[PDB]
Parts: sequence; C-alpha cells; structure tokens
Amino acid sequence: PFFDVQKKLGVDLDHWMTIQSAEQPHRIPARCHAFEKEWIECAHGIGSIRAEKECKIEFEDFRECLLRQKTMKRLNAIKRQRDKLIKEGKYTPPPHHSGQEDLRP
Amino acid sequence: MFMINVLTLIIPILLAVAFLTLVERKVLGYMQFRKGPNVVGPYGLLQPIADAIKLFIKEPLRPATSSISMFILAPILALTLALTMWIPLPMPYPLINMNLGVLFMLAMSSLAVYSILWSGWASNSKYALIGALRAVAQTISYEVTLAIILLSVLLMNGSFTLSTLIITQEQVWLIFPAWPLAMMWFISTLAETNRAPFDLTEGESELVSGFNVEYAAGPFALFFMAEYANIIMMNIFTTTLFLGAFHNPYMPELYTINFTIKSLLLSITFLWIRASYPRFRYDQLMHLLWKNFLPLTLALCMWHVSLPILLSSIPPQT
Amino acid sequence: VAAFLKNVWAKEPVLVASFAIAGLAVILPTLSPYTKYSLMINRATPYNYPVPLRDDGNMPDVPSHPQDPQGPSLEWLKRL
Amino acid sequence: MNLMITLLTNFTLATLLVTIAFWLPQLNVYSEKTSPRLPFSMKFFLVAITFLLFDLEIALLLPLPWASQTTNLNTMLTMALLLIFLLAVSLAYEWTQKGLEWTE
Amino acid sequence: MSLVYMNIMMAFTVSLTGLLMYRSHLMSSLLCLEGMMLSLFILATLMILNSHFTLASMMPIILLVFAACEAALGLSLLVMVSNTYGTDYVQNLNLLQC
Amino acid sequence: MMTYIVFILSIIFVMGFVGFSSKPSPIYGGLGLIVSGGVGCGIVLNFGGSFLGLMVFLIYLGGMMVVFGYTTAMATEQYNKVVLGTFITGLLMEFLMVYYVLKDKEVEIVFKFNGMGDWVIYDTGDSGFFSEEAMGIAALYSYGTWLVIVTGWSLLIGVVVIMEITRGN
Amino acid sequence: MWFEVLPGIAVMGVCLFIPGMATARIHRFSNGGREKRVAHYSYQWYLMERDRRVSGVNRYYVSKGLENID
Amino acid sequence: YPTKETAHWKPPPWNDVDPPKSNLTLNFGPQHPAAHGVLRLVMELSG
Amino acid sequence: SRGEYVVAKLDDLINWARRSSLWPMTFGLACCAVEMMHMAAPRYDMDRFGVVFRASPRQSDVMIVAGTLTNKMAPALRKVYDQMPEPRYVVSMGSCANGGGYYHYSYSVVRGCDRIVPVDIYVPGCPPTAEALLYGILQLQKKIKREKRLRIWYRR
Ligand SMILES: CCCCCCCCCCCCCCCCCC(=O)OC[C@H](COP(=O)([O-])OCC[N+](C)(C)C)OC(=O)CCCCCCCCCCCCCCCCC
Ligand SMILES: CCCCCCCCCCCCCCCCCC(=O)OC[C@H](COP(=O)(O)OCCN)OC(=O)CCCCCCCCCCCCCCCCC
Ligand SMILES: CCCCCCCCCCCCCCCCCC(=O)OC[C@H](COP(=O)(O)OCCN)OC(=O)CCCCCCCCCCCCCCCCC
Ligand SMILES: CCCCCCCCCCCCCCCCCC(=O)OC[C@H](COP(=O)(O)OCCN)OC(=O)CCCCCCCCCCCCCCCCC
Ligand SMILES: CCCCCCCCCCCCCCCCCC(=O)OC[C@H](COP(=O)(O)OCCN)OC(=O)CCCCCCCCCCCCCCCCC
Ligand SMILES: CCCCCCCCCCC1=C(C)C(=O)C(OC)=C(OC)C1=O
Ligand code: SF4
Repeated sequence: PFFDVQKKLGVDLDHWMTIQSAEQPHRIPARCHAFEKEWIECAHGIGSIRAEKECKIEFEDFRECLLRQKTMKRLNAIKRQRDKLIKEGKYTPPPHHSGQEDLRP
Repeated sequence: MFMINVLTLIIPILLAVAFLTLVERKVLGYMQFRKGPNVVGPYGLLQPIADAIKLFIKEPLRPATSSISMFILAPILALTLALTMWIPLPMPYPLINMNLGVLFMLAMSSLAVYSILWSGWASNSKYALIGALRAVAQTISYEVTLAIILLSVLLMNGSFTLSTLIITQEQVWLIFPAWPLAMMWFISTLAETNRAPFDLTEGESELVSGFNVEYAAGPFALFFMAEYANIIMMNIFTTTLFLGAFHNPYMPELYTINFTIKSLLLSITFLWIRASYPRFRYDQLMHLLWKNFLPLTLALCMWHVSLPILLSSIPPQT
Repeated sequence: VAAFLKNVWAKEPVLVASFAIAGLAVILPTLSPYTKYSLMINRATPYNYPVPLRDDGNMPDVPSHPQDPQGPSLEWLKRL
Repeated sequence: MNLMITLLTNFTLATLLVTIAFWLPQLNVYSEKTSPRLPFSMKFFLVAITFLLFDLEIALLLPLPWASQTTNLNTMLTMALLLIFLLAVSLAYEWTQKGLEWTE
Repeated sequence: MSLVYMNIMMAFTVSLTGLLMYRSHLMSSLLCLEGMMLSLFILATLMILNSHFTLASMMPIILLVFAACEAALGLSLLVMVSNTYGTDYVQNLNLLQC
Repeated sequence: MMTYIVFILSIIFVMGFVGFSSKPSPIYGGLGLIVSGGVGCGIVLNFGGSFLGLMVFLIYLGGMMVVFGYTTAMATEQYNKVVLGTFITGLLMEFLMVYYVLKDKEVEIVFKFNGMGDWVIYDTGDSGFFSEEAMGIAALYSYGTWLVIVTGWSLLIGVVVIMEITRGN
Repeated sequence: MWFEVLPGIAVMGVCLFIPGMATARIHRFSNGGREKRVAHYSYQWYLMERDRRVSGVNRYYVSKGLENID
Repeated sequence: YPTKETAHWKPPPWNDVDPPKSNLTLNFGPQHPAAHGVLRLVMELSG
Repeated sequence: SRGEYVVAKLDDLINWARRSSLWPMTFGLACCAVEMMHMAAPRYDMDRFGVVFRASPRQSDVMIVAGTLTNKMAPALRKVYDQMPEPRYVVSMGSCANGGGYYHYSYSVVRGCDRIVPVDIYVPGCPPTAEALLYGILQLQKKIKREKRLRIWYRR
C-alpha cells in the first residue's frame, strides 16, 4: 500500500529531503554529490534487480565515498608502515612533514 | 594570558556579588526611611567581608541528607552555571565570542533548575521536595516567555550572536521598537531568579517555609551568591539586549562605563521593585504567565515575525 | 458588535490587545507596499559566487564585465 | 579550547568554594548535637507537561531569525505565523478545558 | 567506518538492554527509552554533519520533538499508573494475566 | 591525545549509558542521563553542530529531563549487587573494546571500525558566510512545509491527548 | 543621607568595569594592538589561517602589506 | 484448562472496572516570629 | 611567641566577623515583639549594625526570646534552639523571658527562659525599650568580642 498521492496530485511533500543531490539551500553540495548523482542516473528506471548488478561500480564508489573505509584502511597502512620504519630507524620524516617549512600561500 | 582574562572575569563577578548585598541592604534601607549598614566598615564597606567570613565558618545546619552526592553537586552546578552565563556577554568584547551566545545563555539558564530540583531531592523532607517542585514549575514557566521574547527580539538582530546586538542598536535603543517585549522580559527575568514579588520559597505562600521543621539545606552562601550572579548577569543581559550603549572600537571603555552604569541602574531597579510590592500568590503568577504574559508574547512574536517583511527591514544574517 | 467590543476591552484588555496584534500580524504584510522589497533584498544578497557563462555568441542580456550597463542592478536598493 | 579551559575554570572555582564551604566550618570542632508517599497534585504535572510541549513548539520556533533570510518568504511567513498560531491554539485549548486552573 | 559510530551504536544497545531488562520502576524504563532517543539524535547528527547534507539538519530536531512528545505521553501514562497503584512499580501492572 | 577528543567523549558517553542503564534508582538514572547528554552534546559540538548541541542543552536537558526529574520527585519516594555488577560488566566490555581497537587499529563488533581518531573523515573546505547546518535548519520553513504541518499538528494533538488522559474522567 | 549608598555602588561599578576593560586590553595585547579577529564563519577562519600562513611567524596578527611583494 | 500454576487466577470484573485500592495534613505556623510567632495551625490541604 | 600572636589575630578576625554580622531569630511571643519591631524601626535600625531584620530561623546567630514563655511552647523553644548552628546565642528580652515576670506564679508560665535554654544576655524591662534591647545586643557583641576560642585551643 504505497498509495503514491504525491505523484497523483503533483505535490512535493517529502521528495526534497530524500537524497543528497536534491535542491539545497544556498546551493550547498554534499560531500558525495557527484557519486550519488552518478549512482542515481545509473539506477534510474532500470529497476532494483538490474540496479543491484548493473550499478555495482557506482554504488561501491558512492558507499566508499560515504564511509571512506578503503581510504582510512589505506591511510592506516601508510601510517603503520611509517611508524614501523621510525621504530626500525630506516626512515626520518621530511621537513615538510615536521612543521618547519612555512606553508604555501 | 587567557587564564588572566578568565580570572579577571570571574573574580570581579564574586566581588560584585559580595557588594550587591551591601548595595541592596543600603538602598532598601534608605527606601524604608532607615539606614543600611554603616557601623561595620566606613560607610558599610566591611559588611560583605564580615558577613562572608561569618557564613563560611557556620556549622552545617541540623540534619543529614537523603542524597550526599546531589547535596554536593547542587551548589557546584548552581555556581558553575552562574559563572558560565557571563562568558559570552559582549562587554564590548566578550570573553568567549561565540556565534550562538544568546542561545547558549538561554540553554545554560534552562539548566539552572537542576540545582533547585537536586537540593529538593537531597533534603530529607517530603515538604521541601514539594516546595522545590513549586519553584521549578515557576522557573520553567517563565523560561517559555524568556525564549519567545528573546526570539522576537533577535528577529530584529539577524543572528544569535550577542556581539551583533551592539551593532543592531547603534541608531536607536531596541527598547523603542520593543518596549512591550522589554517590560514582559524584565518581569519574566525578575520571576526567573525567584526575586520579589515572585520569591515564594524565600518568603510566605509556601508549604515548607514554616517555623521549625526539617530539611537540611546546603551552604546558604553559595546558593545566595549564585543567585546574585544570576541577578547581575540578567541585568547586564537586559542592558545589552534593550539598552545598548555606544561602542567606539578605539575607546571601548566608553561602552564599558556606559553599559556598567545602565546595568547598575537596572539592578537597583530590582532592589526598588522588591522594596515596593507585596508577593503574588503562587497561582497568581501562574495566571500572570499563562493567561497574561504568554498570549501577548505569542501575539508580539507574530508581529515581530511579520514586521521586518512588511517594512522591508530584515536584518543581515552575518 | 461595538457593545461587545467595549465589554471585552473593559473586562479583558490583555486578550483584546493580543488578538489585535495577532490580527495585524496576519493581515498587514498582504497590504504593505514594502513586502515586495523584502523578497527583492533577500534574493539579491550574494551568498554564492556568480558562476559565469560560456560566451557562445548570443547573450545580449548577460554582461561581460561588472561595470557593464546590462545585467541586474541595485539602484532601487541604493535609493529606495 | 578556550571555552573548555573556561568551563573547567568555572567548575574548579565552584568545586573549590564548595570544598571551603563544607570543610572550613569543620575545622572548629563544635558540640556533638545528639538531642532529638508524598501527596500528589495533577496540576504540577500538567504545568510540567504544558511547559514541555510549549518548549517543543519553541524548538520549532527557534530558527526564525535564520528563516527570515530565505527567498521563499510567502511560505516562510505562512509557516511562521502557522506555528505561532498552533502554539496559541494549544494555549486556547489548555484554557477552555480547565487545564490552567489553581495554577492558572 | 568511523570509530565514534561504534560507540554511539553500543550506547544504543546498552540503553536497549537496559530498557529490555526491567528492575523495578517504570521511570527507569522511560529513562532508558530516552537514552535510546539520545543516541539516535547523536548518531543521526554525526552522519548528517559528516556528509554535509544540508536539508537533513532539520531531521534531528524533528526526531527530538516527536520523541519528547512521546516522552510526555509516557510520563502521563506513568502518572496514571502511579495514581492507581501508589507506586510506579511494574509488578503492580499484572492484572492482564487473566 | 587531543586529536582523539570525540572518541574520549564517546567513551564517556558509553560509560554514562552503562551507568544509568544499570538503574540504581530513577533519580541517579536521571543524573546519569544528564551527564551522558552533556558529553554527547560535546560530541555533536565537536563536529560543528553548534545549534544542535544547544538544542540538546535547551530542549533535551533543558525541558525534557527537567520534566523527568520533576515527575521522579512527584511520583517516587526520595531514593545494589545487581546494579554495580552489571555496571562493572558493561565497563569491562567497553574497556575491552577500547583496548582491542587501540591495539589493532581495526575491530569488528557488528561492522568494521577504524582505530584512528575521527578527525580523518572531515572535509577540507569552507562554507563561506554561513553555516551549512544553520541554513539547513532555516530551511524548515521555506522547504519543509509539510514537515512543519505534521509536527505542529502532532504537538497540538499531544496537548489534546495529555489533557484527555490525565483528566481521569 | 541618600548619597551614603554611593560608595557601595561605586565599588560594585568598579567590579563591573574590571572584566570588560581587562578583556579589551588583553585582546589588544595578544593581537598586535588591534581587535581580536572574529571568525564566526568558515570564510573568516580561512582568511585568518591564510594570514597565519603568509605572516611566516605562525601569528595571524602580523599584517603584511605592499612591502611583502615586489 | 486449570493447571497447578494457573489456578489462583480469578475471572475479571464484568464491567472491567477494578476497585481503586486522602489528602495532605500540614502542621503550620507563621514564618518569621515577629508579628504573630505563637500560632499553630493544623491544616488539611487539598493540594 | 609567634603562634600566640597569630591565634590572637585570628580570634580577633573571627570575633569581628561574628559580632558584626549577627543574624537574629526573634521569638515574637508577647508584647516584647512589638518593642523588638521598634528596635528594627527606622529610629533605632538594627540593620545598620549588621543585625539583619527578618533573618531565617535556620541560619541565625542569636535567638532573641522576646515575650512570655509558656509551658505549651517550652518544647518548641527548645527545638528551635536545638536547630540553631553554633555559635548560637540567646538574648532574653523582658521580665517574663528573664524570670517569669508578671506571670511568675502562674500554673502555665515557664519561670524565665533560662530554665529551658542557656541565656547570654538578660534585657530587663516590661517592655524593655528598643533602645534598651539595642543596648543588650551591643553588650552581646561586646561579649562575642572578648571570646578566646583559638587562644584556648592553642593553650590546651
Ligand atoms: C527593560 C527595561 C525596563 C522596562 C520596563 C520595566 C520596568 C517597570 C516595572 C514596574 C514594576 C513592576 C513590578 C512587578 C509587577 C508584576 C505585575 C505585572 O507586571 O502585571 C502585568 C499585568 C497583568 O494584568 P493585571 O493583573 O493587571 O490585569 C487583570 C488581569 N485579568 C483581567 C486577566 C484578571 O499586565 C500585563 O500582563 C501587561 C504586560 C505588558 C503589556 C504591553 C502592552 C503594549 C501595548 C499593546 C497595544 C495596546 C493598544 C491597543 C491595540 C492597538 C493596535 C494597533
Ligand atoms: C553533574 C555534572 C557536573 C555539573 C557541572 C558542570 C556541567 C554544567 C556546566 C557546564 C555546561 C557546559 C556547556 C558546554 C556547551 C555549550 C555550547 C557551546 O560549546 O557553544 C559554544 C560554541 C558554539 O558557538 P560557535 O561560535 O557557533 O562555534 C565556534 C565557531 N567559531 O561551541 C564551541 O566553542 C565548542 C567547543 C568544543 C566543545 C566543548 C563542549 C563541552 C564539553 C563536553 C561537555 C561537558 C559538560 C558535560 C555536562 C554538562 C551538563 C549536563
Ligand atoms: C484572528 C487573529 C489571530 C487569532 C489567533 C492568535 C491569537 C494570539 C494571542 C494568543 C491567545 C491565546 C489564548 C486565547 C484564549 C481565548 C479564550 C479565552 O481566554 O476565553 C476566556 C475569556 C474570559 O476569561 P475568563 O474565563 O473569565 O478568565 C478569567 C480571567 N479574568 O474570554 C474572553 O475574554 C474573550 C476572548 C475573545 C475575544 C477577544 C476579542 C479581541 C478583538 C480585538 C479586535 C479584533 C482583532 C482582529 C481579529 C479578530 C478577532 C475576533
Ligand atoms: C575591586 C575593588 C575591591 C575593593 C574591596 C574593599 C572596599 C573597601 C576599601 C577599604 C575601605 C577602608 C577599610 C578600613 C578597615 C578598618 C580599619 C580599622 O579601623 O582598623 C582598626 C583595627 C584596630 O586597630 P587598633 O590598632 O586596635 O586601634 C587602636 C587605635 N588607638 O585594626 C585592624 O583591624 C587591623 C588592620 C586591618 C586593616 C583592614 C583593611 C581593609 C581590608 C578589607 C579587604 C579588601 C581591601 C581591598 C583589596 C583590593 C585592593 C588592594
Ligand atoms: C603573622 C601575622 C598575621 C597572621 C594572620 C592574620 C592576618 C590578618 C587577619 C585580619 C585582621 C585581624 C583583626 C580583625 C579586627 C580586630 C580589631 C578590632 O576588633 O577592631 C575593632 C574595630 C571596630 O570596633 P567596634 O568594637 O566594632 O566599634 C563599634 C563602633 N564604634 O574594627 C574595625 O574597625 C574593622 C575591622 C576590620 C578587620 C579587617 C578586615 C577584614 C578582613 C579582610 C581579609 C580577610 C577576608 C578576605 C575576603 C573574605 C571574603 C569576602
Ligand atoms: C560571598 C558573599 C556572601 C554574602 C552573603 C550576604 C547575605 C545577605 C545578608 C542579608 C540578608 C538579606 C538581604 C536577605 O534578603 C535574606 O533573605 C531573606 C537573608 O537571609 C536570611 C539575609 O541574611
Ligand atoms: S516582660 Fe512584660 S511587657 Fe515584656 S513581653 Fe513579658 S508581659 Fe509583655
């Protein structure tokens, strides 16, 4: 019983808060506006069954934009290898990673 | 360097609270055809010192308490809230210049009823608990018109920033467009701090303040000095929000002297109200809120919503 | 209707003032000539960057410089 | 950060004054003083719940100084007057069914 | 994902299992229910500020308002229960076994 | 250490929930929920939700927990092994979670969670002369018309409901 | 007579004058003889951190004008 | 089917209305003993 | 010695603060209440000595027993005196509180409030005038001034 009254009458009751790519106040984009727009324009009209298999790549990019799990995993790997090399004495941090380089602008 | 600034806020708060007791007793003296203290110091200047040393070595009262932890935490919370209400006040430059200073003060004044409620819990009396619930109901009642009058005033400001409220009142005092809000505000702030003619726990119209019964109270001096920090603070806040002074950014002490004189006159107006009127009955100030102040507050809230639209005078956001 | 209005202004002046102020707040922005300028000031406040258009060849209403004559103007706001 | 320092300073001064107010009158060792449900009101609960619901309506009303900056002023003005009108209708219904009685 | 999301979810499950295990009082049940609401408020706010999704900034206020009206309704039920039985003990609410 | 401040406040948040969920009394349960609301407000304030954290202090702790303590005073007398045992059980489970996620920088209770501080997931831009969260809450009136209608109607109905069911007639 | 209340009100007024004058002198002391930079919004903070980066001494109040370019 | 455990149960009331299964008495005097000070009043308050 | 000088100055400090900030709990028993109210009247004005008017019954320094003490209010007087935090003081005012007075041989009068509570100052009169009561309060302050609490603590 999804009585779609909003499309039958042509009223916008709650479509506006539904997604991040909708019309925002003062044209503020979200942090994953482009990824969500790509996944929505992929999955539009094709149905959920075809969207589970044919829009997997855009949805994985968008989920990894939202949660940043692969990004934080990669940063964990880089930082753990860095601290391991400081522990072994095979590495020293450069002066642009120590705070003694008078930042750009 | 910032800790020096925090101390030069919070220690003159305690000194001004100490001497507001002297100012009150002297002004209530001369308004009652008599004198206040003039024996203890020269012109009474040692009366707050003598009275604070007298109170701080006085024995805990008679009884034990129902809850020791809340008996400790209620003066801590009262004093902590009464000191944190000063830190966004633009005097002309606030200590903590935050974007939502008005809303911060409204929230931290909404939290002030927990000291009353927990001190009612901690006392062993079932009658002191009823009196604490009456005082809590009074305070939360007038918090409604505090919030809505405050919102209606800030519709002519543009933001919740207190520092913007000096820029808002450069051409006119904000009491000139909003004197009904200002008079209901002043009486509602009077009824917040349990100040006469609304002090029902400190006086009669009370089930428990009744000549030789129970109920351990806390140290009286800390609740009293939190109350007078609240009184001086709400008078400074009313001064900043309706009687805004001239600010010169090269000579800020002109603003400081000006709002200081206005805040002193407004705290003396508290002293002059309490030496003038009998107390309300409890349901009479319930009536004064719910059937008198709040309908006018909602009506003027609609007027101060619709008025910057009909005059094309919507204030800037920033 | 004027006997009842005097009766309720004699008995309950707070509520009469309340309904009068609320009635003005309801009906008065539809009658004000300045309600239009509220909209005109709120939409002409530049919160964002005015992202320019690629000059294709036929856009005579869009200027090429801020000091060009064509484009939206705020002389009405300077004057009022 | 400066706010957290200020909050900790206010809490520390309050706790220090509480420690003085409880322990300094325990220096002067005094005498040992050995000599030797609650009734419910519905009106207290109704004024507390009326406060709570009007405070929720205030929570709806608080972004109005930010809402006045919108470009949809007809809708904003309509919903603003409508929320304050529903707060007044809540107050009128609280009046007429004897809700504001004996704590009026 | 983010580390704080684990803590807010675990706080929700703590107040869940507290709400799902009564000791004596009904007020303790309503406190666990509003702690569940508090954790929902915090977790929704951290998602919405985390994503810079502007329009859903009004969502936690609507959550707060509806569930605090729900809290008022539950406190009114508790008041009627305590006026009937004298206490807010849940073992007095046992007449519906027969 | 100071980069982990939202994590420290979230651990204080879980410790406070284990505190009042042990339920020693509704009085101390209300106090624990007040302390928990304060530190969760600090969590909200440290992502940039200044208005929403003041909505915690002003609405949640400002009205609703006041009404809970008000009703606890009025419908309960003025103030164990099971309470303290379940408290130390929850505290030991949460500190074992802290120890695991700080020794491995990775954990899986139900989902996978990073062990670094949550400063990593923030944006590297600005919002100009506005707050995004403030303008989204200002959008309650311009964009959120139906939401205001149903919320104001539910509050009006809630006033009607409480006046009906507490009447006793 | 009535002017006997004025020493107490004068002491209370000095105690209210001290916090504001004190914080004004401290904000002028810690910011190079100027007002404290009010960064209520993220653009004001971006300009302020840009000042902190372009001053070279990790202080935003060190203003650099036309003499810093060629 | 009455068992060992479910044997103490009674049928519910026919109108489903159960029996309900008093007010405050205050001992009261004047606050500050200056004008009267020597008065004892045994109240029977009703809220 | 140095410690004797330090405890002498500290006794001077606490005696100054206690005598110069007396808070009275007046029992308005009988006619002497009227004359205590005249000791608070704008002519004599106890409040300019630090002796506040209408202090709380609970945080008071001196119990002024001002009137006639009967057998029906002897336990109430003693219960109020038991509730007072130390240093608590008692000023008896008038002849019925002093020794029974005009009702000394009555079946229902406690013959002086000194049969019930320990009394520091006796203010005699029927009624003793507001000036005489203020004399008794100032003599109480003189009695507080010559206390040797820390000197006796140091010498024990
Ligand atoms: C902020 C700086 C100072 C500001 C001024 C405040 C200082 C002055 C204080 C004086 C001493 C007060 C001591 C405490 C008093 C407490 C009692 C009290 O306040 O009672 C309030 C009294 C209570 O009323 P009442 O009790 O007297 O009346 C009886 C009430 N009934 C009938 C219900 C029984 O009045 C109010 O509530 C009024 C509040 C302010 C009203 C402002 C109205 C403005 C004008 C509107 C328009 C009018 C014209 C008509 C329409 C025109 C349309 C175009
Ligand atoms: C029984 C327990 C003990 C009771 C006594 C002590 C507690 C009660 C008294 C203290 C109450 C503390 C209230 C603190 C929050 C106030 C809101 C706030 O932080 O507002 C200021 C500011 C928002 O303003 P804005 O300008 O927008 O932001 C800066 C951008 N330029 O935002 C900021 O500047 C944010 C700063 C960082 C975040 C700090 C948050 C506070 C710390 C965590 C909570 C601590 C208190 C917990 C208990 C509170 C009471 C329930
Ligand atoms: C349409 C405009 C907007 C309306 C909605 C917004 C209102 C904003 C103000 C909020 C008011 C909330 C509370 C309203 C409750 C009304 C019911 C009421 O109070 O009835 C009782 C009252 C008699 O009082 P009583 O019962 O005796 O109480 C003892 C107090 N002495 O009864 C009365 O006193 C009668 C009250 C009604 C008559 C008032 C008439 C005022 C007319 C002013 C001029 C016209 C204004 C324009 C609007 C049209 C009004 C009909
Ligand atoms: C932000 C500004 C805040 C200002 C707050 C204070 C406002 C008031 C300012 C001072 C006003 C005058 C104070 C006078 C105090 C009383 C002095 C006095 O009369 O002492 C007499 C007493 C006994 O002397 P004795 O030697 O026995 O006499 C025999 C003579 N043949 O001798 C003694 O008792 C010994 C000496 C005692 C001296 C005490 C001095 C006053 C101390 C008050 C504390 C605050 C002082 C200011 C602090 C901030 C500024 C530095
Ligand atoms: C190593 C040596 C030092 C050891 C430690 C001691 C440090 C110093 C302690 C303070 C001074 C101790 C002496 C206190 C006063 C003793 C002298 C005295 O009794 O003077 C009497 C005189 C008034 O005489 P009176 O009898 O009242 O006359 C009625 C009117 N004709 O009285 C007066 O004229 C006024 C007396 C004023 C007393 C001083 C001011 C109060 C104390 C200020 C500092 C402490 C409080 C700090 C702040 C507390 C909180 C606000
Ligand atoms: C830290 C400084 C504390 C100073 C304490 C001063 C207390 C006020 C003294 C006089 C007084 C007034 C005016 C007063 O209003 C009052 O309440 C009725 C008292 O309590 C009984 C008082 O004692
Ligand atoms: S001593 Fe005499 S004048 Fe005084 S109260 Fe007693 S009867 Fe009255």
